[PDB]
Amino acid sequence: QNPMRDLKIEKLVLNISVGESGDRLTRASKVLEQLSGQTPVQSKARYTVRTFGIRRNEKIAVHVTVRGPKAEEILERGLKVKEYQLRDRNFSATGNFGFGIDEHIDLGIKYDPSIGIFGMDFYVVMNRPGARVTRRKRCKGTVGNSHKTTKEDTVSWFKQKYDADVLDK
Amino acid sequence: ARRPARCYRYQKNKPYPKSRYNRAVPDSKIRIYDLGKKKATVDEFPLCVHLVSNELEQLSSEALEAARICANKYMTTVSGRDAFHLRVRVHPFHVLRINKMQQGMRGAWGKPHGLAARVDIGQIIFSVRTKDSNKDVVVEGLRRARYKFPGQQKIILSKKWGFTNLDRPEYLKKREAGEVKDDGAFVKFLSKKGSLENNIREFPEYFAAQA
Amino acid sequence: TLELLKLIEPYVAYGYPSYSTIRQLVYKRGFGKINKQRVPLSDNAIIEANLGKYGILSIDDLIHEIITVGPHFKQANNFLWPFKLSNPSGGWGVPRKFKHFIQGGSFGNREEFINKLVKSMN
Amino acid sequence: AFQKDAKSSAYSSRFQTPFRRRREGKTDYYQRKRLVTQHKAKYNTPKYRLVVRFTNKDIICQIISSTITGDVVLAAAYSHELPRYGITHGLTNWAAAYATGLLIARRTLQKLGLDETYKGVEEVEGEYELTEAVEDGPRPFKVFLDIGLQRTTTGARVFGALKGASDGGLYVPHSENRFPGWDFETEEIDPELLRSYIFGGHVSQYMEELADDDEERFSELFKGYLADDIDADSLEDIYTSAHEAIRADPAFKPTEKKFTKEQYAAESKKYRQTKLSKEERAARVAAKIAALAGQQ
Amino acid sequence: GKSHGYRSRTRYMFQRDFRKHGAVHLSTYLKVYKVGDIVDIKANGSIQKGMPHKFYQGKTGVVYNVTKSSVGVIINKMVGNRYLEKRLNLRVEHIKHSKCRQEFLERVKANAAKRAEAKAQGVAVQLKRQPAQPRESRIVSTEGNVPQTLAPVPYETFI
RNA sequence: GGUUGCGGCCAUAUCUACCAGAAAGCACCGUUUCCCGUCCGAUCAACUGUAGUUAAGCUGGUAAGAGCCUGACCGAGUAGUGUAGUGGGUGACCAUACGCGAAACUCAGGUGCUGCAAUCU
RNA sequence: AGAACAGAAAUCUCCAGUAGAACAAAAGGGUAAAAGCCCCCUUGAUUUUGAUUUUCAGUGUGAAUACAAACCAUGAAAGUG
RNA sequence: CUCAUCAGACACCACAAAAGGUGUUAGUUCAUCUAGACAGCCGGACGGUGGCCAUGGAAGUCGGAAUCCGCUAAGGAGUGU
RNA sequence: AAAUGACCUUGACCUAUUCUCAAACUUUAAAUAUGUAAGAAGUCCUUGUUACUUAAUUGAACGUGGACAUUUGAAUGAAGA
Ligand SMILES: [Mg+2]
Ligand SMILES: [Mg+2]
Ligand SMILES: [Mg+2]
Ligand SMILES: [Mg+2]
Ligand SMILES: [Mg+2]
Ligand SMILES: [Mg+2]
Ligand SMILES: [Mg+2]
Ligand SMILES: [Mg+2]
Ligand SMILES: [Mg+2]
Ligand SMILES: [Mg+2]
Ligand SMILES: [Mg+2]
Ligand SMILES: [Mg+2]
Ligand SMILES: [Mg+2]
Ligand SMILES: [Mg+2]
Ligand SMILES: [Mg+2]
Ligand SMILES: [Mg+2]
Ligand SMILES: [Mg+2]
Ligand SMILES: [Mg+2]
Ligand SMILES: [Mg+2]
Ligand SMILES: [Mg+2]
Ligand SMILES: [Mg+2]
Ligand SMILES: [Mg+2]
Ligand SMILES: [Mg+2]
Ligand SMILES: [Mg+2]
Ligand SMILES: [Mg+2]
Ligand SMILES: [Mg+2]
Ligand SMILES: [Mg+2]
Ligand SMILES: [Mg+2]
Ligand SMILES: [Mg+2]
Ligand SMILES: [Mg+2]
Ligand SMILES: [Mg+2]
Ligand SMILES: [Mg+2]
Ligand SMILES: [Mg+2]
Ligand SMILES: [Mg+2]
Ligand SMILES: [Mg+2]
Ligand SMILES: [Mg+2]
Ligand SMILES: [Mg+2]
Ligand SMILES: [Mg+2]
Ligand SMILES: [Mg+2]
Ligand SMILES: [Mg+2]
Ligand SMILES: [Mg+2]
Ligand SMILES: [Mg+2]
Ligand SMILES: [Mg+2]
Repeated sequence: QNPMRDLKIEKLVLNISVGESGDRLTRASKVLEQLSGQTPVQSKARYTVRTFGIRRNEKIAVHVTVRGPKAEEILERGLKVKEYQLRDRNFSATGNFGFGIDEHIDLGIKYDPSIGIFGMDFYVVMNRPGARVTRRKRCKGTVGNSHKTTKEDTVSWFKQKYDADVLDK
Repeated sequence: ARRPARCYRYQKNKPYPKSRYNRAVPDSKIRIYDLGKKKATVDEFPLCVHLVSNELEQLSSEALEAARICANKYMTTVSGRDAFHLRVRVHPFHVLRINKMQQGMRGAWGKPHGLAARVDIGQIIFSVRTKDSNKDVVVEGLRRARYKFPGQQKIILSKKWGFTNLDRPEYLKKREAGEVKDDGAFVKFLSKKGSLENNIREFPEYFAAQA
Repeated sequence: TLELLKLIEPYVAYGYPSYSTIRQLVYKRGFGKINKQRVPLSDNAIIEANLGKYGILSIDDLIHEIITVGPHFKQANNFLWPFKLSNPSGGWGVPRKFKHFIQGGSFGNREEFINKLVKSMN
Repeated sequence: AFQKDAKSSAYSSRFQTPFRRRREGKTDYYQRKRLVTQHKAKYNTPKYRLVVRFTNKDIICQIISSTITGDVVLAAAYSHELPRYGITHGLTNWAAAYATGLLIARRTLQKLGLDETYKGVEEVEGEYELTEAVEDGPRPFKVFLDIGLQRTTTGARVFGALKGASDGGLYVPHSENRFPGWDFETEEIDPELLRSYIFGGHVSQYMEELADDDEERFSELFKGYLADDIDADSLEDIYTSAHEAIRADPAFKPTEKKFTKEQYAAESKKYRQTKLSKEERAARVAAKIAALAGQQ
Repeated sequence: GKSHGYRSRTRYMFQRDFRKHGAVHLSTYLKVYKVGDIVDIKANGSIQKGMPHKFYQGKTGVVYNVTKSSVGVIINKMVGNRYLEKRLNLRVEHIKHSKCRQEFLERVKANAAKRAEAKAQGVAVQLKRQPAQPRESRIVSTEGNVPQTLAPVPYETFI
């Protein structure tokens, strides 16, 4: 019974996990920035492994959060890459979904061999209206069962839009 | 090297377990506490005979093991491997210390030396369950195990059904009409409390209000 | 005061005195605390002289205020020196004294058997 | 409720519930302690808070003192009282906050008796100032500003209500660096800007910024402002004349009888379900044991 | 060696009244204290400033001073064969108005009440407390109360 | 009686699953010129009260629901304990006498009460 | 439970989460719009002499508490130091 | 109640244990018995029937599954040769 | 052939059960011990002082005048304190 139980997208966050710091990272970041228009945020390493050749607080990734119409736009610009086909995996039982794409030139943006090529994780987190209870300061509350995103409910929303296909099993 | 058990017969100290603090403890000489057909069903063995302590004393893990093997052996060799369930109801969690003899009695707090169980009066030590066709046999087994222990213990026949807290008539009443539900060693019972749907999937045979 | 007697049960023997026991106690061993100097009673003029304010002016006036626990029992009683009894004459009737009366001893509240004992000690 | 998630008996037995008004995300007790508690040698003289809250577009301004049995309202003024004094639309603007501020300022000053004395600042040039105490006579009424869970940004309307109670006469100790037109870097304040915000200048300037580059959202936003033929040039006097109206009569009269309370009690106990009898649910489960275990 | 610090041995003493941890409710900052009030002393483990030394836990004293955040309490501590006067500066969080006199006060107002009501009619005052007197005669009926005769019971085992 | 702002006691108020909610109020909700804050007007700031909705918040109800609170000659005068004896017993330990007296268990009942101000078919 | 390389371990997201973490250090207390984590502004780790608590002889010392009189820091503020 | 070919004989106290006795004493739970039980001499245990597989060869009996009628006071498809 | 494959297997984890424990574990929680109070230095009223404190003769502390006597506020004891 939806009078407004109408499944918007909350945010899309793009993520290059550039597994070390320096030039390659300050390049993946400008990639995120001429795809986002926003200044992206760098992520420091939590701890230190030395298999993956990293050090605590090493600035070894970058991501960016884009919300609303621009994020529908770059979502579609990536479902093109993945041919509007997804998996019955790839979906949180909590309602969101994501995919990944190496070869970040399949998104539009041209090649420019003084930045290289990069892959990207796409994560689309979804929510109905009145997600504000959970995220506001005063009276912070939890949304009723009936009203929050489901996996099944969001694969149905995803198939219904984009005429896309999800998976086996 | 093991000291004679008379040196630790009595509960002179407060419980000294293995712990963060004591923590160099040697291993208990008794490690298996259920013997025989321990997988059997509560219906399989309605008779129950206890070996019960009549003293406030301490029983060495060494003599616990010694008398476990004593009694289980006699019982199988005259009854069969799966004729009885023998449960020892006493775990020896109390660590005995010893002062290892150019010094004197300066600074003379011992190292761990053994383990031992601290048994009250009337505390069950052994519990054995069979069907009444056996009773003489398990009785004689516990009687032979008695001789492995310091201090008077007495064998007594339970009024209860095997290892249940129910006497035989009350247990019959419960299961004949609606309420017992086997489980691997043991059994579950029908509550009148809690979820009514989740109470019905479980124990469907009942609520005929009949056998 | 009952909690007091509980506190001292193993050192005393006590019970419920009859009129006869109280009368013979005051007559034979009844002494007043008068500006101490405990004083044998020996004439009602002494009682009147000190318990007079309270309406007690005889030895039987005294006894009666004791036995019918009086509006002035506190003063009537604090006026009598503690009675100095001899040992029981018959004996104690038990082989050992420092057990409860109930256990064949002597201490605690025997209840009317206080009268046999005190009469044997007075 | 994923099977992997449900809570144990033990979890709940050993769980310590917070204070109701904290479960309800409504009271910052760490703040309440320090607002309410008084100097112990001041013994019964209560600490008065000027609470101001914001419903979704309506402004509350109470003056409360606290009490072991429950906070007691000395004066109350709601911004929806502004019709009375000559404002009609947007009673959540900065100047509606200032208005309500002033309103309760003078409502309480008169409820007390420092009505004639401590008339506050009248010629409101938007200056920074506090209602000073008067030589040889009663000190002003003192209240502290209870902004609740509001997030103290420079230039926000909680401090507008602040500015208006202050300008009305209440002594409400306050700095200036969160008044609109406080300069981020250089530590000074623009009073022409603060007077503007006191009056409307940012809303009026929005109006005549939209009346000639978007008639297509000016259409709907500001609808009432056209439906009553009043544009930007206006407001500053709507508000100045409300100010007059309030300083002239603060007296709070309330709303007309209108189905007095027992009537409401009835027509809402129509919608208030009352609990079931133990015998009721006894039978309501004996029904279910017949109907479900009973082989249909 | 040994350890005798200021809060030594207070492990449970200062513990937090299980499922009552957290911030202190505001009624204990809303209570008022005047010089000469009788107060109890219980430490609140969550307010480390101004707390009483363990010796004064469970102890009752009299207010002698009133300051901004705290009260001064007078306590009589027994050192040797004599009491000395000790003056603790305790925060309001560790103090509690005492009901050790509530009986007394209620019984002085009750006393003056029935004393007025006494000299109203003829004076029959009767207003000192007296200990429990012993019971008085009574008649017990057997109507529908005939006595069930009990005997002791033989040895069972039950186990 | 509902509701809101501020509350006192801080689960009889919490948790889980459903269902109901008139009026008003809260709410979600629309916008980005201005003050203000962000990687993101999501939060935070401001503007509108206009364009929209009871879906959620919130209120209430249902459940041999979990938890929680209360009560009882339920267990139990049990365990423990103050006091006594030239009591029993090789000892371990034990019974008795004058008092105090639990916890678990079991069963029954209950699921917020209430202060100030304003507002409501 | 979910996202290219990515693997048990890299970075991103949501859900649950009474503290099962963290607060230099030993341990025990204590703490959830904090006492923990990120940020902003600072020097109250300052000045003057008294009283008080523990240890106690009611000496000293160490440590601590609550005020008085200053001058300051922070915050819209109550406050807090 | 106890008879000791090392009896025992009074708190603290000047020691004795596990375990055993068909010495004797009292008691507990099962049983049999004047419809004759226990003990001891005496008779009877036959038969429907060698009921069956091992068959070098088992009426009950080296041995292995097995399990009952007729007569009767009773008499095992078999306790021991 | 592999499978993010079905299947057994032993493992650890989850669920409801089960035997047994703690000086340095605990929701609960005694007994014995332990702090304070049981009036005249009491209770109540009327309304002065101040530089502290209040929005405020508001409060706070200390006072003037007035009303209620030994059932004047439990017990027991007191060769007195
Ligand atoms: Mg709707
Ligand atoms: Mg690498
Ligand atoms: Mg001992
Ligand atoms: Mg020892
Ligand atoms: Mg040695
Ligand atoms: Mg030497
Ligand atoms: Mg040493
Ligand atoms: Mg050592
Ligand atoms: Mg125990
Ligand atoms: Mg033995
Ligand atoms: Mg059990
Ligand atoms: Mg003689
Ligand atoms: Mg004679
Ligand atoms: Mg003798
Ligand atoms: Mg004589
Ligand atoms: Mg459970
Ligand atoms: Mg705050
Ligand atoms: Mg030590
Ligand atoms: Mg908490
Ligand atoms: Mg400190
Ligand atoms: Mg509506
Ligand atoms: Mg906002
Ligand atoms: Mg609904
Ligand atoms: Mg709400
Ligand atoms: Mg509810
Ligand atoms: Mg329930
Ligand atoms: Mg005892
Ligand atoms: Mg003894
Ligand atoms: Mg620590
Ligand atoms: Mg320093
Ligand atoms: Mg010392
Ligand atoms: Mg000295
Ligand atoms: Mg010296
Ligand atoms: Mg010093
Ligand atoms: Mg011999
Ligand atoms: Mg003895
Ligand atoms: Mg023997
Ligand atoms: Mg034959
Ligand atoms: Mg303990
Ligand atoms: Mg005492
Ligand atoms: Mg007295
Ligand atoms: Mg006297
Ligand atoms: Mg004298």
